[PDB]
Amino acid sequence: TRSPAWAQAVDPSINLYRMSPTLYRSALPNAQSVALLQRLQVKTVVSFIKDDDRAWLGQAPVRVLSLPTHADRVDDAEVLSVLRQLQAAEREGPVLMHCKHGNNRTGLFAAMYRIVVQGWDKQAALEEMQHGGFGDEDDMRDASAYVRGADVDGLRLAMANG
Repeated sequence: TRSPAWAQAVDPSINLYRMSPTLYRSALPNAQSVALLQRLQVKTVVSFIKDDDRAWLGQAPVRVLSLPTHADRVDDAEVLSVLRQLQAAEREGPVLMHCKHGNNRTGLFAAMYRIVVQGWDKQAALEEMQHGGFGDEDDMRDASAYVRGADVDGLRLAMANG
């Protein structure tokens, strides 16, 4: 993250980075991450895996939004749905989205958020994804292949027509 527009590191032990005041990006958090999430005022936790976050969140008054998925099966339709839901959650307050390792599934949706929601030019989102310190390229080939393949114009058009 030497580009200032890339996500800013907050807690590397769980691969936690800030994209904005209302959007964070991480790997699987644990019980001792809760205090931090509360200081960040996270109101919603979005998971792209089947693990039940309520197990480590305990009594934290956050909404749990479970969207378990597989990077190698994500399509345009799924992305639009996720981005719409992330956006809606942001309107409620700050959002944490995570997967297992915080770099493949999360890197896919983060990258698509950059492109479709913030209008970044694809190569730029891809560079954040593969070189932002979230992991190495070998960890995220699925995310990479989807992003490389996605029709950004169509996704933007479809996003506007919702």
